[PDB]
Amino acid sequence: NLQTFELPTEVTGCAADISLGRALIQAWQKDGIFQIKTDSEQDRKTQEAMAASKQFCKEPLTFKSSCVSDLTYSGYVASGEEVTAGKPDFPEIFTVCKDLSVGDQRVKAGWPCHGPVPWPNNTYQKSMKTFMEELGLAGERLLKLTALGFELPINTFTDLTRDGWHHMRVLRFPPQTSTLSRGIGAHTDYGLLVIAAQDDVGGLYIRPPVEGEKRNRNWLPGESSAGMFEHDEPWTFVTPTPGVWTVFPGDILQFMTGGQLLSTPHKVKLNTRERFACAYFHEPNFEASAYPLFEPSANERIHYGEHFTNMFMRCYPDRITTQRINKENRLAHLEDLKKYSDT
Ligand SMILES: O=C(O)CCC(=O)C(=O)O
Ligand SMILES: [Mn+2]
Ligand SMILES: [Mn+2]
Repeated sequence: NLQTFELPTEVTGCAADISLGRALIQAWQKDGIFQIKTDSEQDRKTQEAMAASKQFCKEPLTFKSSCVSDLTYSGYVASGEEVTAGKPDFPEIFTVCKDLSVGDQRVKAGWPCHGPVPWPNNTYQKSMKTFMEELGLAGERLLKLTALGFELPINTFTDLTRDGWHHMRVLRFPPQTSTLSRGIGAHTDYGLLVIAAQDDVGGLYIRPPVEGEKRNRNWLPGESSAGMFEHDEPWTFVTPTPGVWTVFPGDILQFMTGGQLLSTPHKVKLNTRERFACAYFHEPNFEASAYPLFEPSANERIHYGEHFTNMFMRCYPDRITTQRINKENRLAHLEDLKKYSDT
């Protein structure tokens, strides 16, 4: 039912790249999502990542809970700690942020959220790193095609995503265990571009754009999208399909395009067996600021590092990472890093 596209290995800006970019935009504007074909290596790396996740989630909770850091938000989040629209969600999550050693200048300087991933083991680490490298190559192709489809300079988005704050939620949803099956409530993702992968079980639903339907700007405090539309059609079931990933826009793409793209609402229904999935977020650099592309006189911005840091401090207010940000006033580094820049 969803449209499927094959991305070229390199995007150069030829007229055929532009036509493809236009078709991607159209598919987002019609369906809110599309599929991209994966080759055998991309597929193999996806399956290996799922298998490492399955093996890790079988480890005792005492061990899983130890995969945490007071420097980065990377690591384990137990089920029931995350909340959407006020109702706790069901998946357990391992978040992979940029994996920076304590010798990296940003970690040495104590920038908020910067630090080494607390990996469960080296085998899990290698599976996730090599999967995320392929996801990143796809994200860059997608962002060049999107710029081209809007008749923007080819590097409009990728200039912001150099050394971008790419990160991935590695998710396991439990089987249904009662009448309740809302695994994650309706929400939109806070980032730029989302690439999603899943096993064969099934449970992700997305909402296409709806003519005449008002959508909130979820990056603004007084316009949360959480919970909206949850019990009203249309919700498109994202059918597990071999040999594809799916792609949809996040809040920052809605912001930059002034709503010409909408951040795709999505939710997860628990299945009668456990379900593994990965949600990859291809993001601006921690120091980059998103801006409105088509309203040049608009002064509003989204400073990405501030956006991410505030989000994660609110989501995990008791995590050791948040406590150390507060104890050491790490937010002050964000203020400092903008001091002498051209706004
Ligand atoms: O891909 C999925 O299963 C949903 C994950 C999701 O919506 C999220 O992590 O924000
Ligand atoms: Mn999401
Ligand atoms: Mn969150």
